[PDB]
Amino acid sequence: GWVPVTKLGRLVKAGKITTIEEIFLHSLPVKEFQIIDTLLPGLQDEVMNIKPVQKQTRAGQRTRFKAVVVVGDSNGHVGLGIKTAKEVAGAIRAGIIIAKLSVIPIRRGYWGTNLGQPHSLATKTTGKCGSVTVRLIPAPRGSGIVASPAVKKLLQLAGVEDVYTQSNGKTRTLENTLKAAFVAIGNTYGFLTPNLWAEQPLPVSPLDIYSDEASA
Amino acid sequence: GRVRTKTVKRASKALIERYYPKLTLDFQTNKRLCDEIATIQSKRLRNKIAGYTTHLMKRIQKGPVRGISFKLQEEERERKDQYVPEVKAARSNGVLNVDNQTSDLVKSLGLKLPLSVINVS
Amino acid sequence: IRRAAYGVVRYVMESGAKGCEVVVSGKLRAARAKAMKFADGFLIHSGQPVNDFIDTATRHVLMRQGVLGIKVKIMRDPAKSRTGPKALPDAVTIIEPKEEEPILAPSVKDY
RNA sequence: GCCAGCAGCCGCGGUAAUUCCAGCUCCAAUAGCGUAUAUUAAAGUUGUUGCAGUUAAAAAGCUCGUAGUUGAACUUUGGG
RNA sequence: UAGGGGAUCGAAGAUGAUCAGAUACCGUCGUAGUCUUAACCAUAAACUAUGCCGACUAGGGAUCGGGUGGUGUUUUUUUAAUGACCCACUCGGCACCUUACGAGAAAUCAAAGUCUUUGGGUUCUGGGGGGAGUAUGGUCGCAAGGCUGAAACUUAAAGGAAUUGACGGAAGGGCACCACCAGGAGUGGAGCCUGCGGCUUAAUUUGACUCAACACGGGGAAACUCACCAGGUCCAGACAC
RNA sequence: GUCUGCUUAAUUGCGAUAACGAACGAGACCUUAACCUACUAAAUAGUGGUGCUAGCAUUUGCUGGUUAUCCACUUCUUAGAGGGACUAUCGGUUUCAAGCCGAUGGAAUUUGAGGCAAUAACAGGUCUGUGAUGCCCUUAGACGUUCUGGGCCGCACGCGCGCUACACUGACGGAGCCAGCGAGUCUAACCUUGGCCGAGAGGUCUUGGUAAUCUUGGAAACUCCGUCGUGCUGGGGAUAGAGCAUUGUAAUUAUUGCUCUUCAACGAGGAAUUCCUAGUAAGCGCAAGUCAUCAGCUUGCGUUGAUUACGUCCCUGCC
Repeated sequence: GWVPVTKLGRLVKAGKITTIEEIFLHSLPVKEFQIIDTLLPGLQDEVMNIKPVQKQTRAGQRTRFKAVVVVGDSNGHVGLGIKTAKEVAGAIRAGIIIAKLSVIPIRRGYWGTNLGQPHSLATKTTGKCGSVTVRLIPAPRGSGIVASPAVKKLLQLAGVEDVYTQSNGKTRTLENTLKAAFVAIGNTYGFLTPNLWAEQPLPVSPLDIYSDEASA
Repeated sequence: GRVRTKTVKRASKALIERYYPKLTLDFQTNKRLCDEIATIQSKRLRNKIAGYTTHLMKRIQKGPVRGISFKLQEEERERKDQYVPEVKAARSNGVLNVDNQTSDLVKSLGLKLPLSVINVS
Repeated sequence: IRRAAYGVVRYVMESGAKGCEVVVSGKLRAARAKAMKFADGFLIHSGQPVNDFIDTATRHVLMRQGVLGIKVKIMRDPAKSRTGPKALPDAVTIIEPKEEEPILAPSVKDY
């Protein structure tokens, strides 16, 4: 075995829910992780940085090995988390999950010249953590993935393909860097352009649409 | 000391839930019984479970003791629950007392007040 | 030495074992010594119960460099056993009584 | 046997030196290798593109000012 | 700098204390100065160690100053009037909490946010550590001094935040008569046992020195034991040439 | 996770908890001391009954002796199996959790006590236990081996661990007169009685014993009955002179002992400073460990056996 928990778990095992875009519409939580295993399988992992700490005991120095993990596919779906642990083999691992509850859309789209098949972002975004400032900017076609090794990485998994970048921003902080960049793409969706204004009209929540299956 | 332990309490506190009824305080009649029920290590351990229990049924009777209820104490709370009869009906002082500034909104809101009220500190 | 020192643990754990921790004292690629510890499952270090449950070993290694020690400590499933005890001294286990039905009136047979 | 000596820097050497002297053995360039000097890239450690200025080295003690430098919007769009 | 003022404190100076020294800490007196007029100097951890203009992001609940509205709270005086008050709202403060979508090396930050998706306006500053904010010149001041500001030489780190393996003669909790009460028998005194300091000596063999050295190497040795000597021997010198 | 709190001999446990459940330690376990009028057996343990019998009574009685006169026993005494206690039972006391008092039954402060004793170590000690052992040195005028003699036992003194005593609550003496841990001879001299010889220390004939079978059931503090009378004694037993013994090739820097006399301090122990909560503190012994001997030490036991708490963090010390 999987097994389940909560009203939200049970549903997706059964399969009364299908896509991840249900879940960001009503904007649910997520506690269990299998919740996006069944759905998105495309998903692939990647390990960025394995560093030792340290919390320094009475005749010694303790250590763990922050990893930090990024996950996703191509299509507008990033995942990110940071679980210290001791020994690697919790530390990555129950990083990989840490990221998976944090899957987050993106909102690939056009530079200009509408054309056919999204390559770049919709708009300018920024992010901030402690020090770093990221100014993602939409670039025309295969221009390129203009940035550090790591950012490239994030941004591949999240296709996305092409976009100018810039930092500030101490980016010997692989960890506070990604923290930030992430908090910007996750924020394309958190920016009214004319093409949304056409008022959409609220569906109905899963939490009492399949209310009975959702319980014993 | 004489100071009790988890393994013990939490073994009597699990027990006391089901078996309040066989249930007693002559503790020498629990001792026997407390084997037919638990699947205990030891003889010493066992004589310290029931010791505690008898420290429950000797205070239970005396009254409502805490964070433990066993389908018998919880049905004397749907039996003790409820009460005052008649419900609130004033005749005796009829007119129901209505600050005397309690006439404006409800002259701007209903139907029948049988009210009590402070002609002006 | 890190890698095997998971066929040790995992080969043991697969074999319906309760727990196994594994000391590796000596010198490593250092000059100043160490030890290293590992593990899986819950493990006791005090009474009988060691006498009876877990067990040791020390297997002297005669590297080049300098000499080691290895130390394994299995733990045994109280159930899988027969050796004396079937639990710890701790474990107190409980029945979920019976499901009875009430009174009627009186009622009797003739045999 | 902390003496010779090596080592651009970290560092070896104080009686079994993976560094010194030397034998064998292997590695790299190879009619060409090393060595020192100067410059370049490396140097987003001079920077307009691209830096840093809460404590790392740095926001003047604070304000006024002649230069310097920037400076709201509005003056024919649309259609044929 | 020159007049006035000169209570109190109080460098300097004197003292008595403490102390191996004490020219310091502790105590008592004490010019000068603290105060003021008039004139200088221009430095400070002059500290939010955070340039100002702006414009935009995310919640709160306080407060000072205004202003607006509520047949709003009392004032009672007859109703008002104001006024204090309550609440609603706002603009401008002086801060604070909470998040972190952001930023950061981090600690933390509604600004240190909108920065590799790198660019709203512009003034100062720094580019390893010292040498040294010195030497020099140039300049402001009466002087103290300021602002300006080298190089030779030397050097592989100096530093920032954070970590528990540890450390403190900092606080807060436990545990034990190898720690005290409640007390008993004492050791330290001697008549004598031994054992470790040491001087002695043919030699006075030898390990062991805060709890972890002191009738302890099971050390209770007349030979021996046996390691100190003062001396006698015999080799119990294989293997090959 | 391994924690504010309450909890314990205890990271020992309830409970509080983005922490869930385990390993080692501790505890469980092993040693011994207690208990079993139930079992299983005993001329290497003891009962009555039985005579044989030796005394006092004579009243049938009372006191014996008997490794067999027989048997019968198995409380006793041994010791195998075994069992048996858990703080039990109410009563309180508390988060009526873990726990803690008290009184009954009970043989019975973790039943008492030891022993095993993780995690990491310390440059603590040790090549003077080694035919465990690195590398230096020694190799016959050896630092290797061995026959002798002395030496580690030498004292104006400094520092610890200890024995007897400052008394009449004791020293001397008759007369009562009591255990437990052991050990032990074999290829040779370990324990020795008994019955003599010696004031004695001993000598010995001879005896048993490879031992619940022998010496071995008789140890001292004490009750007895008193002399000593507040006299540094009749507390103190220092240091001495000889002899006589008993071991040891060697008795000298008398190994010990006896026989009688020399009659040293100290008249309750300063600045210090230990060890201790129950058969516990401490004193009276003895058997072993040395060993040919020489204990004022090491270990182990019992026989008499109480005060004083049964709590704290003032201290130290460490968590």
